[PDB]
Amino acid sequence: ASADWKPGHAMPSLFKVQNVNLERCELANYKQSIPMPVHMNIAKYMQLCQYLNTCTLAVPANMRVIHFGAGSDKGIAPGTSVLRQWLPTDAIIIDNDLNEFVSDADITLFGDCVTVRVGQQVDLVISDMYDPTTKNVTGSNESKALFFTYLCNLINNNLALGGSVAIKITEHSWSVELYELMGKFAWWTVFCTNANASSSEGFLLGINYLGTIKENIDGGAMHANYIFWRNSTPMNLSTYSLFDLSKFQLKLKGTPVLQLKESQINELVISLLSQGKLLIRDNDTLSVSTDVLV
Amino acid sequence: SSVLSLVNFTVDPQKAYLDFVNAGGAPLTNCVKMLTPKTGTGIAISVKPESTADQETYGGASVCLYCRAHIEHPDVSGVCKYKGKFVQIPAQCVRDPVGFCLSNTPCNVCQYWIGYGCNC
Ligand SMILES: C[n+]1cn([C@@H]2O[C@H](COP(=O)(O)OP(=O)(O)OP(=O)(O)OC[C@H]3O[C@@H](n4cnc5c(=O)[nH]c(N)nc54)[C@H](O)[C@@H]3O)[C@@H](O)[C@H]2O)c2nc(N)[nH]c(=O)c21
Ligand SMILES: C[S@@+](CC[C@H](N)C(=O)[O-])C[C@H]1O[C@@H](n2cnc3c(N)ncnc32)[C@H](O)[C@@H]1O
Ligand SMILES: [Zn+2]
Ligand SMILES: [Zn+2]
Repeated sequence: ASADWKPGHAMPSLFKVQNVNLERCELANYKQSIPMPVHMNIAKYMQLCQYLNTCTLAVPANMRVIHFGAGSDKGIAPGTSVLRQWLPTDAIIIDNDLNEFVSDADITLFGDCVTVRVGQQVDLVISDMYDPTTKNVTGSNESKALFFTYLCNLINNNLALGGSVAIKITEHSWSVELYELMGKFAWWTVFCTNANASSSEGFLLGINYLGTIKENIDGGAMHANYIFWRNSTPMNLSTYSLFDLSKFQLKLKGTPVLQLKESQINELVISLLSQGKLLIRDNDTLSVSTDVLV
Repeated sequence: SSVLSLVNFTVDPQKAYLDFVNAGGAPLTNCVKMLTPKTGTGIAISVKPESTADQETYGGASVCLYCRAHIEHPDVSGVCKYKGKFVQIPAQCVRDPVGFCLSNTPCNVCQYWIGYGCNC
Protein backbone atom coordinates (compact mmCIF):
# COMPACT_ATOMS: atom_id res chain seq x y z
CA ALA A 1 0.00 0.00 0.00
CA SER A 2 2.49 2.62 -1.18
CA ALA A 3 -0.26 5.20 -1.73
CA ASP A 4 -1.11 4.98 1.99
CA TRP A 5 2.34 6.45 2.73
CA LYS A 6 1.89 9.36 0.33
CA PRO A 7 0.08 12.45 1.67
CA GLY A 8 -2.79 11.86 -0.77
CA HIS A 9 -3.83 11.47 -4.40
CA ALA A 10 -3.44 14.00 -7.23
CA MET A 11 -5.72 14.00 -10.27
CA PRO A 12 -3.84 12.38 -13.19
CA SER A 13 -3.83 13.48 -16.81
CA LEU A 14 -5.51 10.12 -17.53
CA PHE A 15 -8.71 11.65 -16.15
CA LYS A 16 -8.01 15.27 -17.12
CA VAL A 17 -8.35 14.31 -20.81
CA GLN A 18 -11.69 12.49 -20.52
CA ASN A 19 -14.99 13.75 -22.00
CA VAL A 20 -17.91 12.63 -19.83
CA ASN A 21 -21.09 13.96 -18.29
CA LEU A 22 -21.17 15.21 -14.71
CA GLU A 23 -22.36 12.30 -12.57
CA ARG A 24 -23.11 12.02 -8.88
CA CYS A 25 -20.07 11.34 -6.71
CA GLU A 26 -20.34 7.98 -4.93
CA LEU A 27 -17.45 7.12 -2.61
CA ALA A 28 -17.29 3.62 -1.13
CA ASN A 29 -16.02 4.80 2.27
CA TYR A 30 -18.05 8.04 2.27
CA LYS A 31 -17.75 10.09 5.49
CA GLN A 32 -15.72 7.45 7.32
CA SER A 33 -13.37 8.92 9.91
CA ILE A 34 -9.81 7.99 10.88
CA PRO A 35 -8.88 8.40 14.57
CA MET A 36 -6.34 11.09 15.17
CA PRO A 37 -3.37 11.05 17.62
CA VAL A 38 -5.17 16.46 17.40
CA HIS A 39 -7.77 17.99 15.07
CA MET A 40 -8.25 16.22 11.75
CA ASN A 41 -7.56 19.53 9.99
CA ILE A 42 -4.02 19.31 11.39
CA ALA A 43 -3.40 16.17 9.34
CA LYS A 44 -5.33 17.54 6.35
CA TYR A 45 -3.26 20.71 6.13
CA MET A 46 0.03 18.92 6.79
CA GLN A 47 -0.72 16.50 3.95
CA LEU A 48 -1.57 19.42 1.65
CA CYS A 49 1.73 21.03 2.62
CA GLN A 50 3.56 17.74 2.03
CA TYR A 51 2.19 17.56 -1.51
CA LEU A 52 3.08 21.21 -2.12
CA ASN A 53 6.59 20.24 -0.98
CA THR A 54 6.75 18.24 -4.24
CA CYS A 55 5.54 21.20 -6.35
CA THR A 56 7.63 24.01 -7.85
CA LEU A 57 6.39 26.56 -5.32
CA ALA A 58 8.06 29.95 -5.30
CA VAL A 59 9.41 30.52 -1.79
CA PRO A 60 10.79 34.06 -1.35
CA ALA A 61 11.81 36.01 1.69
CA ASN A 62 8.88 37.86 3.28
CA MET A 63 6.58 35.38 1.53
CA ARG A 64 3.02 36.71 1.23
CA VAL A 65 0.44 34.07 2.18
CA ILE A 66 -3.29 34.65 2.52
CA HIS A 67 -5.47 31.94 4.09
CA PHE A 68 -9.23 32.20 3.53
CA GLY A 69 -11.72 30.23 5.59
CA ALA A 70 -9.21 29.78 8.42
CA GLY A 71 -11.70 29.78 11.32
CA SER A 72 -13.92 27.04 12.70
CA ASP A 73 -16.86 26.37 15.01
CA LYS A 74 -14.44 26.08 17.94
CA GLY A 75 -13.05 29.58 17.33
CA ILE A 76 -9.54 28.27 16.58
CA ALA A 77 -7.51 27.80 13.38
CA PRO A 78 -5.56 24.53 13.15
CA GLY A 79 -4.69 25.02 9.47
CA THR A 80 -3.12 28.44 10.08
CA SER A 81 -0.91 26.94 12.79
CA VAL A 82 0.19 24.21 10.37
CA LEU A 83 0.97 26.92 7.82
CA ARG A 84 3.09 28.62 10.50
CA GLN A 85 4.89 25.32 11.14
CA TRP A 86 5.41 24.77 7.39
CA LEU A 87 6.28 28.21 6.01
CA PRO A 88 9.53 30.16 6.46
CA THR A 89 9.77 32.06 9.73
CA ASP A 90 9.73 35.42 7.92
CA ALA A 91 6.63 34.53 5.88
CA ILE A 92 3.64 36.85 6.31
CA ILE A 93 0.41 34.96 7.04
CA ILE A 94 -2.91 36.77 6.70
CA ASP A 95 -5.99 34.72 7.46
CA ASN A 96 -9.69 35.41 7.30
CA ASP A 97 -13.05 33.89 8.15
CA LEU A 98 -16.67 34.99 8.32
CA ASN A 99 -16.74 34.22 12.05
CA GLU A 100 -14.52 35.34 14.90
CA PHE A 101 -11.51 33.19 15.76
CA VAL A 102 -7.94 33.37 17.07
CA SER A 103 -4.91 32.10 15.19
CA ASP A 104 -1.14 32.30 14.88
CA ALA A 105 -1.32 34.43 11.73
CA ASP A 106 0.38 37.81 11.47
CA ILE A 107 -2.91 39.49 10.48
CA THR A 108 -6.41 38.13 11.12
CA LEU A 109 -9.45 39.66 9.41
CA PHE A 110 -13.05 38.88 10.38
CA GLY A 111 -15.96 39.03 7.95
CA ASP A 112 -16.77 37.96 4.41
CA CYS A 113 -13.67 37.41 2.27
CA VAL A 114 -15.12 40.08 -0.07
CA THR A 115 -14.25 42.59 2.67
CA VAL A 116 -10.57 41.55 2.52
CA ARG A 117 -8.73 44.23 0.52
CA VAL A 118 -5.35 43.08 -0.81
CA GLY A 119 -3.34 46.20 -1.62
CA GLN A 120 -0.49 44.31 -3.30
CA GLN A 121 0.06 40.95 -5.00
CA VAL A 122 0.52 37.81 -2.90
CA ASP A 123 2.60 34.66 -3.42
CA LEU A 124 0.35 31.87 -2.12
CA VAL A 125 -3.42 31.68 -1.65
CA ILE A 126 -4.90 28.94 0.53
CA SER A 127 -8.68 28.68 0.68
CA ASP A 128 -10.65 26.30 2.88
CA MET A 129 -13.89 28.24 2.43
CA TYR A 130 -17.15 26.31 2.09
CA ASP A 131 -20.67 27.76 2.17
CA PRO A 132 -23.12 25.85 4.41
CA THR A 133 -25.96 26.30 1.90
CA THR A 134 -24.08 23.96 -0.47
CA LYS A 135 -25.62 21.09 1.53
CA ASN A 136 -29.11 22.14 0.31
CA VAL A 137 -28.72 20.21 -2.93
CA THR A 138 -31.63 20.83 -5.30
CA GLY A 139 -32.03 20.00 -8.98
CA SER A 140 -28.71 19.29 -10.74
CA ASN A 141 -25.16 20.28 -9.72
CA GLU A 142 -24.40 23.62 -11.39
CA SER A 143 -21.36 25.87 -11.15
CA LYS A 144 -21.36 27.96 -7.97
CA ALA A 145 -20.60 31.64 -7.41
CA LEU A 146 -20.40 32.57 -3.70
CA PHE A 147 -16.75 33.25 -2.71
CA PHE A 148 -15.49 31.77 -6.00
CA THR A 149 -16.20 35.07 -7.77
CA TYR A 150 -13.91 36.88 -5.33
CA LEU A 151 -11.21 34.20 -5.66
CA CYS A 152 -11.25 34.30 -9.47
CA ASN A 153 -10.84 38.08 -9.48
CA LEU A 154 -8.02 37.73 -6.95
CA ILE A 155 -6.15 35.33 -9.25
CA ASN A 156 -6.48 37.74 -12.18
CA ASN A 157 -5.41 40.83 -10.23
CA ASN A 158 -3.75 40.21 -6.85
CA LEU A 159 -1.61 37.10 -7.47
CA ALA A 160 2.06 37.47 -8.35
CA LEU A 161 3.36 35.88 -11.51
CA GLY A 162 4.93 32.69 -10.22
CA GLY A 163 2.46 32.53 -7.33
CA SER A 164 0.30 29.53 -6.52
CA VAL A 165 -3.13 28.74 -5.12
CA ALA A 166 -4.74 25.83 -3.28
CA ILE A 167 -8.53 26.18 -3.19
CA LYS A 168 -10.83 23.66 -1.52
CA ILE A 169 -13.66 22.26 -3.63
CA THR A 170 -16.14 19.42 -3.21
CA GLU A 171 -18.65 17.63 -5.42
CA HIS A 172 -21.11 20.53 -5.10
CA SER A 173 -18.81 23.42 -4.05
CA TRP A 174 -16.96 24.21 -7.29
CA SER A 175 -16.74 26.81 -10.04
CA VAL A 176 -16.43 26.58 -13.83
CA GLU A 177 -14.45 29.82 -13.93
CA LEU A 178 -11.92 28.68 -11.32
CA TYR A 179 -11.14 25.45 -13.21
CA GLU A 180 -10.60 27.47 -16.38
CA LEU A 181 -8.25 29.84 -14.55
CA MET A 182 -6.08 26.81 -13.74
CA GLY A 183 -5.05 26.98 -17.41
CA LYS A 184 -3.25 30.25 -16.63
CA PHE A 185 -0.71 28.48 -14.41
CA ALA A 186 2.33 26.48 -15.44
CA TRP A 187 0.66 23.37 -13.98
CA TRP A 188 -2.49 22.40 -12.10
CA THR A 189 -4.19 19.45 -10.42
CA VAL A 190 -6.71 18.50 -7.75
CA PHE A 191 -5.15 17.03 -4.60
CA CYS A 192 -7.13 14.91 -2.13
CA THR A 193 -5.60 14.25 1.28
CA ASN A 194 -5.47 10.71 2.58
CA ALA A 195 -6.66 12.01 5.96
CA ASN A 196 -9.99 13.03 4.39
CA ALA A 197 -10.07 10.58 1.48
CA SER A 198 -13.68 9.64 2.34
CA SER A 199 -14.88 13.11 1.26
CA SER A 200 -15.36 14.49 -2.24
CA GLU A 201 -13.22 17.36 -0.94
CA GLY A 202 -10.22 18.22 -3.05
CA PHE A 203 -7.76 21.10 -3.22
CA LEU A 204 -7.66 22.65 -6.68
CA LEU A 205 -3.99 23.54 -7.14
CA GLY A 206 -2.65 26.17 -9.50
CA ILE A 207 1.16 26.11 -9.52
CA ASN A 208 3.09 29.17 -10.81
CA TYR A 209 0.72 31.79 -12.21
CA LEU A 210 1.65 32.93 -15.72
CA GLY A 211 -1.06 35.55 -16.34
CA THR A 212 -1.79 34.03 -19.74
CA ILE A 213 -3.67 31.02 -21.07
CA LYS A 214 -1.36 28.00 -21.20
CA GLU A 215 -4.08 25.31 -21.34
CA ASN A 216 -7.61 25.74 -22.68
CA ILE A 217 -9.90 24.13 -20.09
CA ASP A 218 -13.63 23.43 -20.23
CA GLY A 219 -14.32 24.00 -16.54
CA GLY A 220 -17.67 22.23 -16.50
CA ALA A 221 -16.26 19.20 -18.30
CA MET A 222 -13.18 19.18 -16.06
CA HIS A 223 -15.26 18.96 -12.89
CA ALA A 224 -17.09 16.06 -14.52
CA ASN A 225 -13.64 14.54 -15.05
CA TYR A 226 -12.76 15.18 -11.39
CA ILE A 227 -15.89 13.35 -10.22
CA PHE A 228 -15.17 10.60 -12.76
CA TRP A 229 -11.72 10.26 -11.19
CA ARG A 230 -13.07 10.12 -7.63
CA ASN A 231 -15.68 7.54 -8.63
CA SER A 232 -12.98 5.35 -10.24
CA THR A 233 -10.20 5.59 -7.63
CA PRO A 234 -10.05 3.71 -4.31
CA MET A 235 -8.69 6.03 -1.62
CA ASN A 236 -7.90 4.55 1.81
CA LEU A 237 -7.97 6.83 4.85
CA SER A 238 -4.41 7.24 6.07
CA THR A 239 -1.99 9.52 7.90
CA TYR A 240 1.10 7.30 7.46
CA SER A 241 2.79 10.12 5.51
CA LEU A 242 2.92 12.08 8.78
CA PHE A 243 5.06 9.48 10.59
CA ASP A 244 8.33 10.94 9.27
CA LEU A 245 8.18 14.74 9.62
CA SER A 246 11.95 15.29 9.39
CA LYS A 247 11.60 17.14 6.06
CA PHE A 248 8.14 18.66 6.52
CA GLN A 249 9.16 22.33 6.49
CA LEU A 250 8.93 24.20 3.20
CA LYS A 251 12.31 24.41 1.49
CA LEU A 252 13.97 27.81 1.96
CA LYS A 253 14.41 28.35 -1.77
CA GLY A 254 15.18 32.08 -1.61
CA THR A 255 13.10 32.67 -4.73
CA PRO A 256 13.85 36.14 -6.16
CA VAL A 257 11.19 38.81 -6.59
CA LEU A 258 11.59 40.96 -9.70
CA GLN A 259 9.64 43.90 -11.13
CA LEU A 260 9.16 43.66 -14.90
CA LYS A 261 6.85 45.26 -17.42
CA GLU A 262 4.73 43.02 -19.65
CA SER A 263 6.89 43.80 -22.69
CA GLN A 264 10.04 42.49 -20.97
CA ILE A 265 8.59 39.05 -20.14
CA ASN A 266 10.45 36.90 -22.67
CA GLU A 267 10.83 33.12 -22.89
CA LEU A 268 13.51 33.07 -20.18
CA VAL A 269 11.23 34.77 -17.65
CA ILE A 270 8.31 32.45 -18.49
CA SER A 271 10.62 29.46 -18.05
CA LEU A 272 11.85 30.71 -14.67
CA LEU A 273 8.26 31.38 -13.57
CA SER A 274 7.20 27.87 -14.66
CA GLN A 275 10.04 26.25 -12.67
CA GLY A 276 9.21 28.00 -9.41
CA LYS A 277 12.39 30.07 -9.68
CA LEU A 278 10.92 33.57 -10.00
CA LEU A 279 8.18 35.87 -8.75
CA ILE A 280 7.11 39.05 -10.54
CA ARG A 281 5.35 41.59 -8.30
CA ASP A 282 6.03 44.68 -6.22
CA ASN A 283 8.50 44.46 -3.34
CA ASP A 284 7.01 47.18 -1.12
CA THR A 285 5.37 46.52 2.25
CA LEU A 286 2.26 44.35 2.22
CA SER A 287 -0.98 46.15 3.14
CA VAL A 288 -4.03 43.91 3.63
CA SER A 289 -6.92 45.49 5.55
CA THR A 290 -10.67 45.08 5.99
CA ASP A 291 -12.75 47.20 3.61
CA VAL A 292 -16.11 48.76 4.45
CA LEU A 293 -18.48 47.62 1.70
CA VAL A 294 -21.78 49.06 0.48
CA SER B 1 -17.78 28.25 26.79
CA SER B 2 -18.51 28.37 30.52
CA VAL B 3 -14.99 28.94 31.84
CA LEU B 4 -14.30 31.54 29.14
CA SER B 5 -17.31 33.56 30.27
CA LEU B 6 -16.09 32.97 33.84
CA VAL B 7 -12.85 34.90 33.24
CA ASN B 8 -14.87 37.80 31.80
CA PHE B 9 -16.67 38.40 35.13
CA THR B 10 -13.59 39.29 37.20
CA VAL B 11 -10.57 41.60 37.29
CA ASP B 12 -8.07 38.70 37.56
CA PRO B 13 -8.66 36.25 34.69
CA GLN B 14 -5.51 34.25 35.47
CA LYS B 15 -6.61 33.55 39.05
CA ALA B 16 -10.19 32.94 37.92
CA TYR B 17 -9.11 30.25 35.45
CA LEU B 18 -6.66 28.58 37.83
CA ASP B 19 -9.16 28.55 40.70
CA PHE B 20 -11.75 27.01 38.37
CA VAL B 21 -9.71 24.03 37.19
CA ASN B 22 -8.07 23.58 40.61
CA ALA B 23 -11.59 23.17 42.04
CA GLY B 24 -12.34 20.39 39.54
CA GLY B 25 -13.44 22.49 36.57
CA ALA B 26 -12.90 21.13 33.08
CA PRO B 27 -9.85 22.75 31.42
CA LEU B 28 -10.31 24.73 28.23
CA THR B 29 -10.62 22.40 25.24
CA ASN B 30 -9.65 22.71 21.57
CA CYS B 31 -6.05 23.76 22.08
CA VAL B 32 -4.28 23.23 18.73
CA LYS B 33 -1.87 20.36 19.33
CA MET B 34 0.68 20.02 16.52
CA LEU B 35 2.26 16.87 15.09
CA THR B 36 6.01 17.29 15.38
CA PRO B 37 9.25 15.34 15.20
CA LYS B 38 10.03 15.02 18.89
CA THR B 39 13.60 16.17 18.14
CA GLY B 40 13.41 19.81 19.21
CA THR B 41 15.48 21.79 21.67
CA GLY B 42 12.70 21.75 24.27
CA ILE B 43 12.53 25.50 24.98
CA ALA B 44 9.24 26.96 26.21
CA ILE B 45 8.26 29.26 23.32
CA SER B 46 9.74 29.02 19.83
CA VAL B 47 9.20 30.18 16.25
CA LYS B 48 9.03 26.54 15.10
CA PRO B 49 8.01 23.44 17.08
CA GLU B 50 10.74 22.35 19.49
CA SER B 51 9.12 19.47 21.39
CA THR B 52 11.37 16.79 22.84
CA ALA B 53 10.17 13.23 23.45
CA ASP B 54 8.69 14.41 26.78
CA GLN B 55 6.75 17.35 25.29
CA GLU B 56 3.93 18.28 22.95
CA THR B 57 3.82 21.43 20.82
CA TYR B 58 0.75 23.67 20.63
CA GLY B 59 -0.13 26.64 18.46
CA GLY B 60 0.58 29.61 20.69
CA ALA B 61 -2.67 31.55 20.34
CA SER B 62 -4.75 28.48 21.26
CA VAL B 63 -3.08 27.99 24.67
CA CYS B 64 -3.30 31.68 25.64
CA LEU B 65 -6.25 32.47 27.90
CA TYR B 66 -6.21 36.12 26.83
CA CYS B 67 -6.27 35.09 23.16
CA ARG B 68 -8.90 32.38 23.69
CA ALA B 69 -11.17 34.67 25.74
CA HIS B 70 -10.56 37.77 23.55
CA ILE B 71 -9.56 39.95 26.51
CA GLU B 72 -6.74 42.46 26.89
CA HIS B 73 -3.31 40.92 27.32
CA PRO B 74 -1.55 41.83 30.60
CA ASP B 75 1.87 42.41 29.00
CA VAL B 76 2.93 46.05 29.34
CA SER B 77 4.04 45.94 25.69
CA GLY B 78 0.54 44.81 24.65
CA VAL B 79 1.97 42.03 22.47
CA CYS B 80 1.09 38.45 23.33
CA LYS B 81 3.94 36.14 24.32
CA TYR B 82 2.49 33.03 22.66
CA LYS B 83 0.52 34.27 19.64
CA GLY B 84 2.21 33.54 16.33
CA LYS B 85 4.67 31.14 17.99
CA PHE B 86 4.71 27.55 19.26
CA VAL B 87 4.56 26.54 22.93
CA GLN B 88 6.03 23.32 24.32
CA ILE B 89 4.03 21.71 27.13
CA PRO B 90 5.33 18.82 29.28
CA ALA B 91 3.60 15.61 28.23
CA GLN B 92 2.26 15.04 31.76
CA CYS B 93 0.41 18.40 31.61
CA VAL B 94 -1.44 18.18 28.26
CA ARG B 95 -4.74 17.90 30.16
CA ASP B 96 -4.62 21.68 30.73
CA PRO B 97 -2.19 23.52 28.43
CA VAL B 98 -3.93 26.85 29.11
CA GLY B 99 -3.62 26.30 32.85
CA PHE B 100 0.02 25.25 32.51
CA CYS B 101 1.02 28.47 30.74
CA LEU B 102 -0.76 30.58 33.38
CA SER B 103 1.12 28.74 36.16
CA ASN B 104 4.68 28.74 34.79
CA THR B 105 7.30 31.09 33.37
CA PRO B 106 10.19 30.54 30.95
CA CYS B 107 13.67 31.25 32.27
CA ASN B 108 14.52 34.76 31.07
CA VAL B 109 18.20 33.81 30.63
CA CYS B 110 17.72 30.18 29.69
CA GLN B 111 14.41 30.15 27.71
CA TYR B 112 13.38 26.78 29.19
CA TRP B 113 10.42 26.25 31.49
CA ILE B 114 11.47 26.84 35.08
CA GLY B 115 11.08 23.49 36.81
CA TYR B 116 10.53 21.75 33.45
CA GLY B 117 13.87 22.05 31.69
CA CYS B 118 15.69 25.04 33.16
CA ASN B 119 18.96 24.11 34.89
CA CYS B 120 20.14 27.37 36.44
C1 LIG C 1 -19.56 12.87 -2.35
N1 LIG C 1 -20.94 12.68 -1.85
C2 LIG C 1 -21.76 13.70 -1.67
N2 LIG C 1 -22.92 13.20 -1.24
C3 LIG C 1 -24.00 14.11 -0.92
O1 LIG C 1 -23.59 15.29 -1.59
C4 LIG C 1 -24.14 16.34 -0.79
C5 LIG C 1 -23.24 17.51 -1.13
O2 LIG C 1 -21.86 17.09 -1.04
P1 LIG C 1 -20.85 18.30 -0.79
O3 LIG C 1 -20.17 18.86 -1.97
O4 LIG C 1 -20.60 18.69 0.62
O5 LIG C 1 -19.56 17.28 -0.68
P2 LIG C 1 -19.32 16.04 0.40
O6 LIG C 1 -20.34 15.82 1.45
O7 LIG C 1 -18.02 15.33 0.34
O8 LIG C 1 -18.56 17.14 1.40
P3 LIG C 1 -18.22 16.80 3.01
O9 LIG C 1 -19.17 17.31 4.03
O10 LIG C 1 -16.89 16.22 3.33
O11 LIG C 1 -17.45 18.24 3.18
C6 LIG C 1 -18.09 19.51 3.00
C7 LIG C 1 -17.66 20.57 4.05
O12 LIG C 1 -17.98 20.07 5.39
C8 LIG C 1 -16.80 20.27 6.19
N3 LIG C 1 -16.89 19.25 7.28
C9 LIG C 1 -17.52 17.97 6.96
N4 LIG C 1 -17.29 17.20 8.17
C10 LIG C 1 -16.75 18.00 9.09
C11 LIG C 1 -16.46 17.73 10.36
O13 LIG C 1 -16.68 16.62 10.83
N5 LIG C 1 -15.89 18.72 11.17
C12 LIG C 1 -15.65 19.97 10.61
N6 LIG C 1 -15.11 20.94 11.34
N7 LIG C 1 -15.96 20.19 9.33
C13 LIG C 1 -16.51 19.22 8.56
C14 LIG C 1 -15.73 19.93 5.19
O14 LIG C 1 -14.44 20.32 5.68
C15 LIG C 1 -16.15 20.84 4.06
O15 LIG C 1 -15.90 22.18 4.46
C16 LIG C 1 -23.76 15.94 0.62
O16 LIG C 1 -24.71 16.42 1.56
C17 LIG C 1 -23.75 14.43 0.53
O17 LIG C 1 -24.70 13.81 1.38
C18 LIG C 1 -22.81 11.89 -1.11
N8 LIG C 1 -23.69 10.96 -0.70
C19 LIG C 1 -23.35 9.67 -0.68
N9 LIG C 1 -24.22 8.75 -0.27
N10 LIG C 1 -22.08 9.29 -1.08
C20 LIG C 1 -21.19 10.27 -1.50
O18 LIG C 1 -20.06 9.92 -1.85
C21 LIG C 1 -21.57 11.55 -1.50
C1 LIG D 1 -14.11 23.68 6.95
S1 LIG D 1 -14.23 25.32 7.65
C2 LIG D 1 -12.56 25.96 7.91
C3 LIG D 1 -11.72 25.02 8.78
C4 LIG D 1 -10.35 25.68 8.98
N1 LIG D 1 -9.65 25.87 7.71
C5 LIG D 1 -9.46 24.85 9.92
O1 LIG D 1 -8.23 24.92 9.72
O2 LIG D 1 -10.04 24.18 10.81
C6 LIG D 1 -15.11 26.39 6.45
C7 LIG D 1 -14.92 27.86 6.81
O3 LIG D 1 -15.27 28.65 5.63
C8 LIG D 1 -15.66 29.91 6.17
N2 LIG D 1 -16.30 30.74 5.09
C9 LIG D 1 -17.32 30.35 4.32
N3 LIG D 1 -17.63 31.34 3.48
C10 LIG D 1 -16.79 32.35 3.72
C11 LIG D 1 -16.68 33.56 3.15
N4 LIG D 1 -17.53 33.87 2.17
N5 LIG D 1 -15.75 34.44 3.56
C12 LIG D 1 -14.89 34.07 4.60
N6 LIG D 1 -15.02 32.80 5.17
C13 LIG D 1 -15.97 31.97 4.71
C14 LIG D 1 -16.69 29.38 7.14
O4 LIG D 1 -17.16 30.40 8.04
C15 LIG D 1 -15.91 28.30 7.90
O5 LIG D 1 -15.18 28.85 9.00
ZN1 LIG E 1 -2.43 35.81 23.77
ZN1 LIG F 1 17.47 28.72 32.89
